[PDB]
Amino acid sequence: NLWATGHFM
Amino acid sequence: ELVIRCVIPSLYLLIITVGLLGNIMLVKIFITNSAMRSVPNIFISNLAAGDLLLLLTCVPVDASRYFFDEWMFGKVGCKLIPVIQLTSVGVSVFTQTALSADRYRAIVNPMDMGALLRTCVKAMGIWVVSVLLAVPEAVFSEVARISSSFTACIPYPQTDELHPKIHSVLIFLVYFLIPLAIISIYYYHIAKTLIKSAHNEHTKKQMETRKRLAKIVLVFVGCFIFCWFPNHILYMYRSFNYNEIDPSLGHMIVTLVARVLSFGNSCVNPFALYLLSESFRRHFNSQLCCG
Amino acid sequence: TASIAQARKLVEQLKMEANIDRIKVSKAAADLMAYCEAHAKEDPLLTPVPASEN
Amino acid sequence: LSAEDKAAVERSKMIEKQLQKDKQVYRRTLRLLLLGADNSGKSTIVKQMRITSGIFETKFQVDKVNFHMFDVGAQRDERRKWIQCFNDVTAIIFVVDSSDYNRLQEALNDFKSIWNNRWLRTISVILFLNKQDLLAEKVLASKIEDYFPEFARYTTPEDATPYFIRKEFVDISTAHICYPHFTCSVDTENARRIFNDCKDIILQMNLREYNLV
Amino acid sequence: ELDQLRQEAEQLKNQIRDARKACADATLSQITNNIDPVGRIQMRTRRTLRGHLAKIYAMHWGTDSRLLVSASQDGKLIIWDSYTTNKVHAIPLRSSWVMTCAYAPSGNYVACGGLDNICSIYNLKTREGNVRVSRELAGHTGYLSCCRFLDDNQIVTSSGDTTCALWDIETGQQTTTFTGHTGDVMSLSLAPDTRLFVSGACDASAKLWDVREGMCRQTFTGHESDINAICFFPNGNAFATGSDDATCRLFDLRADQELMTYSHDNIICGITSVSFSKSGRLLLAGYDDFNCNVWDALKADRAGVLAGHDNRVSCLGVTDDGMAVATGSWDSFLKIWN
Amino acid sequence: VQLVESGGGLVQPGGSRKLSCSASGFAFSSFGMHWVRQAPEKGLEWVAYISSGSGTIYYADTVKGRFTISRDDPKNTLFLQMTSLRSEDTAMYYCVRSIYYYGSSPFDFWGQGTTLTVSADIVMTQATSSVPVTPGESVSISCRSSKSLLHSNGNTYLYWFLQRPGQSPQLLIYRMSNLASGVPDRFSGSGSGTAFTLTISRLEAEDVGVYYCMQHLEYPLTFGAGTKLEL
Repeated sequence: NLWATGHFM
Repeated sequence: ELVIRCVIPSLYLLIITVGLLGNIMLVKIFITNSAMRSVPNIFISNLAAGDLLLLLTCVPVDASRYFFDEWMFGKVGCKLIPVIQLTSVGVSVFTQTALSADRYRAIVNPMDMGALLRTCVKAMGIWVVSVLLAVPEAVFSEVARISSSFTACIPYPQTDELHPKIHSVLIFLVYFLIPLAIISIYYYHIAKTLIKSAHNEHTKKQMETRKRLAKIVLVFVGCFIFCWFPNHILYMYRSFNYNEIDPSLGHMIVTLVARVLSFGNSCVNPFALYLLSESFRRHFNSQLCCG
Repeated sequence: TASIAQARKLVEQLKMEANIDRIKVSKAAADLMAYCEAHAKEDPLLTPVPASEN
Repeated sequence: LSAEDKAAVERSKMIEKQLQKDKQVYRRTLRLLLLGADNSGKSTIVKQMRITSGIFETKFQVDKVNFHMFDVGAQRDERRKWIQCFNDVTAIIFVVDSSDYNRLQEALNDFKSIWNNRWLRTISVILFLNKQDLLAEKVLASKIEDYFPEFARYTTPEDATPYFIRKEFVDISTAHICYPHFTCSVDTENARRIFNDCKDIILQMNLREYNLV
Repeated sequence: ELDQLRQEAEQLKNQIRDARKACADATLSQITNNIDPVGRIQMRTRRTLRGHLAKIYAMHWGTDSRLLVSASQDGKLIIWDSYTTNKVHAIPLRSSWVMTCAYAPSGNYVACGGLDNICSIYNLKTREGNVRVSRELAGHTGYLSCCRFLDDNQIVTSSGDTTCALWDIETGQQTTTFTGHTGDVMSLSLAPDTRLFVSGACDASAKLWDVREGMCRQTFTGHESDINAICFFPNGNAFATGSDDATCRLFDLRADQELMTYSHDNIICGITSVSFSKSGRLLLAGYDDFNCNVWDALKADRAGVLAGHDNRVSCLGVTDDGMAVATGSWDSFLKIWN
Repeated sequence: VQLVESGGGLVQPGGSRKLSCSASGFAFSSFGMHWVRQAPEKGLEWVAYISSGSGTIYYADTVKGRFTISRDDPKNTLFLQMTSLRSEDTAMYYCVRSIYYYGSSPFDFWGQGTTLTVSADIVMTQATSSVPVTPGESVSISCRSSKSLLHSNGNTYLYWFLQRPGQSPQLLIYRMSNLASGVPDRFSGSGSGTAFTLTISRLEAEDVGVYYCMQHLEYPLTFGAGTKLEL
């Protein structure tokens, strides 16, 4: 879902 | 399976609030107490401020990612907040490295002792290097639609494929490999100095806590690994398939176990400073009633 | 002969101290109170002085 | 804000820079306090470490570090008031004449009073048992049982490496740590034993300033 | 000739004690139940001085309330400008550990002394610009605790050999030698009429001496610890002594007995310096609890707390006009409160 | 206390001249040094000023940049290099010492000075320039400045210099009323922030000469026209 993205954190 | 899955957020919130309490106690000591401020203690306050900024920036973003579906911010959010998180992580790692270097220089060379300005300019250079390494995390990041779908703030364009793999090792080298390899040999030299001076009586009590500290500085490396390696391997695994998102249970539990350990640096430092140092222990015990 | 010497010196000092003028406590207390009340007008510590003299 | 005010500010800045230059060399050296009674060998240790006034300062540098040894020259035996001026010093070298057993009880009492002082709780006292050759000659050729009854029940430790006076001193020391050492009147080891102790003592400071101990 | 002198001394002690208890008409502590005090005093540091290296141990003021001399444990006499916050004079002392420093009443000479047992008098109005050694008063066998200038040619000193002395700058030898005490003197304090001065010893013994002959007039033995501080009243009729029992005792010279007793329950530390204000109302004392106290000379209650320093308050002094109060601690920091 | 100057004589315009000053009797490293010129049959004129350690170096408005001044502390020497001399630089130069702190007496001692022949600022307007008076009576020399010298700190900058025929000027009163050292108490200073007065109770045979006034409010140091007392 949305938790599959991010910037190193 | 479901039991531990529901328990993981409880331990996550517990670690978050423990880190927040540690950071607020550290800043209260460094602000409302003139007895714990010195030349080698400014790096401790810098690391506390960095961990506080990390807990104030990354935690709301992770909460919004794990509780909502869309990105609550606009383009300015995707442009600024990831850069702030990256520079906070960088300044935290660099401050930990500087603390390790100072401990190495103090223990291995005790007879090698103006320094306040040096520490201040070193902290300023650390902050400069941290904010300069987060510049490429702004241009290549944008709010794009991932592959019944939605949009999200991603750090890599969906067109190119070599730039994510390059940035993965670029982040893994200067943030994890070099700092860990430096702090490992620093703590190893510290332990060697503490052991050679103790072993190959008026030294039955001091040598005990000396060996205790020599073991704690070695366990520090294992703690740093156990806290940072999961997040780095998760980022490296995401970099290879950033276009092909993995919503399976394995990826979810890997992300959870990586975040709950990456957010552990806000508690490793306060607990270590409380169990090792005595000057901060009494202040922590006295600030239990005031806050 | 040093013990008797210091003993007689202490006795002489004590008998010279015992023959001083010792007024009652009320007179000295009134004098101190009058001095404090008289010098309290020009005391920059007891009375708040503005930035004209700081 | 006039020219004279600017010149005064410049002179104050010059004096501040001079004081900082003095502090630079003041921090790079250590300060020791030499104490002991008249029966001890304080003068022997003074004349050995060469590599009117109630104070005397000795400047000697060994292993690339200077040690300023301050010893009382013409002061009384009382060390209750003027001791407060020797705070935050590196160490207090306390000399004891272990040969004479008749004046050893007062030496132990003085060591206990110095170790349990009001302001010496953060200063390390290094013991120096002077006149080791006389101590060995008075035993191989005065009896300790006539002065210390606890010597008959005490023997040499089996886990040591070839101790009654040292045991009586460490009993009060452990109850900062002490550093008992054995030296003679011609032994040149006193110039090194200090470096063998302060290097650790300052190390403990490095464990307290950096919050590591 | 031992028992008779001892019994005569005991009889004289009993006589003095009954005379003191009979002359005690009414204590000031119960008489001051009607005067309205000032209340709570809040002093703020106007200017700060962070140039010292070692523990500041003594300070004094001159004629004008602008120059502030202070002594450090690294053999340094630093004279600052209290108004412009600048360094005026810097004197490197040959003796590192010092405990006393004074300023001449004309603002031209300074003093220093300590464990060196030699009082060094320096001149500031020399034609050479720099500060040179002017006088070296030597002859004592004890550490110098305090020293104060009476005029431009005489100076009183207190040594660790339980004897106070009065030296002359022109001669340089023992001009006046007072009778020795039981304990070593720790502090001195001169009177505005430069005729009498009271000094407290290491034990419970505070003796008053004159400036003409070496004879003692009054002796105060009412205490329970070691006296480390003393000060004179602006009128020259009272004096407060501070000891290691955290309770100051204000006696007078007109009745030869104890008038005021400043005490508190939450303070068990020692006292280093005591100084009165211009009017004698606010009595400032330095305690070892990292703070400074300001009591009322008539109410003997908590009026002002100075929590600016972080180490043991070592010395403090009020100017001649009471414009500001200087305070130096072991943190090498001079604070000018108002 | 002695200042020996050297480097005087005649020179041609356009060249270079390096005057030297040696100090003997005090620490030269802790004294601010002023080079001041005086033209024949004219008044004083400040040229250059240098502080301790060569931190702040100021020059006059008319000779700004052309001249240089340096000091050497290991040998206690002061060098003054002047190039491209005009028809006005032919004058007598003096070296003055002064320390700046509370209670000090700046411009107390003057050097011997050397003669050199060739081939806004707060000006001091002295209304009196020739006051003949017999010795033994009280005299009053008045002067007026173009700007209020009373600074906000409370100290009035008013320096008086008595120059005798054949002798360098000697300081009389460095402040408005604070008497200097080595000078009798017969001299007193008074007045407001604009008009200043110097009163002498009695004059002697050695109390003759020109009385110059100098202000020290700003960095441009300008002297007066000169007030001499005749017999």
